[PDB]
Amino acid sequence: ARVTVQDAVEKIGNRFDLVLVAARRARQMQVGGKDPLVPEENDKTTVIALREIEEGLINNQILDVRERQEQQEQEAAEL
Amino acid sequence: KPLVGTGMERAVAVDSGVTAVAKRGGVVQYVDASRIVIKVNEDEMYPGEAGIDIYNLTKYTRSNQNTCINQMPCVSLGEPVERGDVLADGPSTDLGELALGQNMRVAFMPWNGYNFEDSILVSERVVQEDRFTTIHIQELACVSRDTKLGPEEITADIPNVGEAALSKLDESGIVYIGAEVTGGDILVGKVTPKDSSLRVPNGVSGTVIDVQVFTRDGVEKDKRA
Amino acid sequence: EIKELLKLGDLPTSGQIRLYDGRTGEQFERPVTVGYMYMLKLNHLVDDKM
Amino acid sequence: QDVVLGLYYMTRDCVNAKGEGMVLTGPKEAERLYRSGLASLHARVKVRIT
Amino acid sequence: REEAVVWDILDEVIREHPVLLNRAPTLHRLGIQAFEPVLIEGKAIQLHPLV
Amino acid sequence: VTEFLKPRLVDIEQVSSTHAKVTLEPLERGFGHTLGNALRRILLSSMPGCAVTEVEIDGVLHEYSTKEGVQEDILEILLNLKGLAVRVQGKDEVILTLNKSGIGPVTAADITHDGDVEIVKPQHVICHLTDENASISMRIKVQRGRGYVPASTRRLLVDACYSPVERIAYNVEAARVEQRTDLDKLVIEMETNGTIDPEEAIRRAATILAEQLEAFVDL
Amino acid sequence: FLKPRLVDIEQVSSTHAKVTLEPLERGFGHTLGNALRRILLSSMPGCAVTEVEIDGVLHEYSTKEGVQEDILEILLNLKGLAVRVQGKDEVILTLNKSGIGPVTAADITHDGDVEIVKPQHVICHLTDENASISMRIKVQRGRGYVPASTRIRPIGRLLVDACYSPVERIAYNVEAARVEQRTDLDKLVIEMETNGTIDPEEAIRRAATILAEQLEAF
Repeated sequence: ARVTVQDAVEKIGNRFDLVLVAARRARQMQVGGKDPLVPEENDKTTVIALREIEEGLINNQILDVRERQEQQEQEAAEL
Repeated sequence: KPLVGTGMERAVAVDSGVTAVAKRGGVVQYVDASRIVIKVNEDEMYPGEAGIDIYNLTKYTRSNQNTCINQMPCVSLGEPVERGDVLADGPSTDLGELALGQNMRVAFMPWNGYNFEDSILVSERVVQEDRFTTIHIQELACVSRDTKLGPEEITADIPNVGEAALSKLDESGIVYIGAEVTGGDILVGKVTPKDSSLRVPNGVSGTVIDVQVFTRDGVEKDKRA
Repeated sequence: EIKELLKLGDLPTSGQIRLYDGRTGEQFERPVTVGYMYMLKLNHLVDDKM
Repeated sequence: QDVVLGLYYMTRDCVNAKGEGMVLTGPKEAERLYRSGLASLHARVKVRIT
Repeated sequence: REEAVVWDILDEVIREHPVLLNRAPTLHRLGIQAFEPVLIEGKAIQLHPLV
Repeated sequence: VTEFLKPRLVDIEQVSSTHAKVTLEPLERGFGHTLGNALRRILLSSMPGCAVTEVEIDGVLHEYSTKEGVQEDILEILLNLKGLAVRVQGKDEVILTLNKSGIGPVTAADITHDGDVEIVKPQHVICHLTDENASISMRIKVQRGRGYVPASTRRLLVDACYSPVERIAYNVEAARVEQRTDLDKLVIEMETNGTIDPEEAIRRAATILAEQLEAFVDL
Repeated sequence: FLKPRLVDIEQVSSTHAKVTLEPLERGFGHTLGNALRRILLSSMPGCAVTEVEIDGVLHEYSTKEGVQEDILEILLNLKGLAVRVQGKDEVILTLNKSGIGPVTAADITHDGDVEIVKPQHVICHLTDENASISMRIKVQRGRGYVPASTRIRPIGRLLVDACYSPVERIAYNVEAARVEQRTDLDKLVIEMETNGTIDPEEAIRRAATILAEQLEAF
């Protein structure tokens, strides 16, 4: 269920940073066990990443703050 | 034959040499799918060694571009043939007339874009009538090099391969003439001292029609040879 | 001469006849050219190139 | 090379048709007319569009 | 051996994995365009006439 | 030898009502266009329905005239009456009157009820009245018949859209069953005037075509 | 609404006929003509030669002593042969012939419930006093067109492309029917051209049954 990424580019207006952030998100989602924020409909991880981009509930800022928070909580979990 | 011809097609068909042009006129005494026999007219018979003449036709043999050359008879029994006229229809000819294709009922009109730029839209009836299907004889050679670590055999047993691919093979190692081989199957079983048997290439069907075996003077035989 | 030969049969002089759509089944709203052109088949087979 | 010809033959007018001076309330009835063959594709009508 | 299950699972990998259609003379930037594939029979690469 | 893959209505996923979209699959090779053409031409050319035939406006006498008090012209009045989607019962034809006055819009709900006469979308405007003395009235004669008839084939003549379907257009695209190579997937999109339901209009047309092929069927 | 019915079967020859349908309301003639033409051309069951087993021939691309035509040409001629086996859905025939002269299709020693519709269909020409052919022709019913290279054993079975299509050309005509008192009544004239192995009335009935079954989804 994907034809173009014009809305996603309208969200993050670089057309190149979009590819990097989507690649990072899909890499997080594929090899790891991170769950998608949008329910997938039997689609490849790239378009789930792009759909997360277009609804606006993700970006580079959200991803790196979430990763920093996850790193902080996992290093604090060692006690 | 082509409908809108030129009249030079006869010259090309009789000149190219595929058509068995009658050397001496006469009467067809015996026609057959592999030979044509003429009882020549008494005017053109020699005093001695006249007899009659026999034309040996060429059956399905490989051409230089893997197409099919095939001489077939175009005359009937007891048909008076003159001098310098065709007797055997060759490849892509028709009664001594160069017939390089087929006459098809065309219509110049756009059809839903299936003939968009230069494409051609063809009915199912065209292949139902069996018009453009073409024979393609191709050869596959499996040399047996007496390389290092020992000579290699043409034996009929191949390790680590079940009898499914060896069912078509005989007890000698060669495939039977007439087998309907499919892509990937074994034609001849060659194994080097320690599996390098020749196989049909991927995605090509066919039927084995001729196997010729050449052996060194010093290597005796196998039962198939 | 071509038109005379066409008139020898019962074919139109214009060379174009009327065909109906195979699927739709209605008239094509223009006469179209129909004839027998000698159509060769080249040995640039797709399975020799795929 | 096909779409341009189709559009140009469609978006064109000549002064005759099966129905010429009739009036339509929108594109849908124009399609209904053309599919049924009650009006040629090159009519000159006054439809009501939005 | 091209089993029936392989044909079923091919339709899974080919779903939204774009490929690069490319012509031999690539004069300009539009000589390489990415399309999603649609599996069909035959041995020919069907191409959208608009491009 | 007669085992044909029966089509099944997979989904009737539709836009807002009277704009249905039926996709039945899988048809055998080539029957998709056959069924699409049969259903399309039967729906668009022969369906029992009711539409207005002619109108008798008291204030005007010629199809190109002007009646004081309306802001439209006669042509747009006839064009509005063209789409008066009205469902009529057993009576073949009835006469409708549209007595109204006063400044404001003139919708279809301001018509004499006449009992069984029912309008499915009453918000259909007819004209706009912008004068105190603007008194409008018209005698509308809705008739029952089948198909579409031009006005130039048969007191102002109005094209009568008897068949409830407005836009019918099928579509055929390739579909595959588990192993077989080439089948069809008929996609039927239609939009009716509201006097009937498209999922019922399709089966009505199917019944009409089936009744033809019952005299020489093997049952 | 009126209903049509078969009124005449203009059997102008053995192969092609002219069936008439009457009456049809305005706009139904073209619908019925198109639907019946497409169903007849695409979906008429029939019978055709499928496999040939010549006794002394290994593969299609060989030659045989005595016959004037190659084995492939004989296969094409057998492909162009029509048959009307009555009861069984799959029959194996036998053809034996000797002596100089053409091998007519009438030489097939068919049993009771097998009928050859065009006996004069020549197969091959023997050109020898002592030369014979003995083939086991195979016939089965089918539908549409199934080539030899798309189905699914010995080295003697020659696979032959099959064309299960008794009809060859279906043209319909539409004109007004001279009813007692009514206008807009079409008279369909289906000028069909079979190859002799099917009754046109049965073909029309089968097409009607298939169309009705297709509509029976709703």
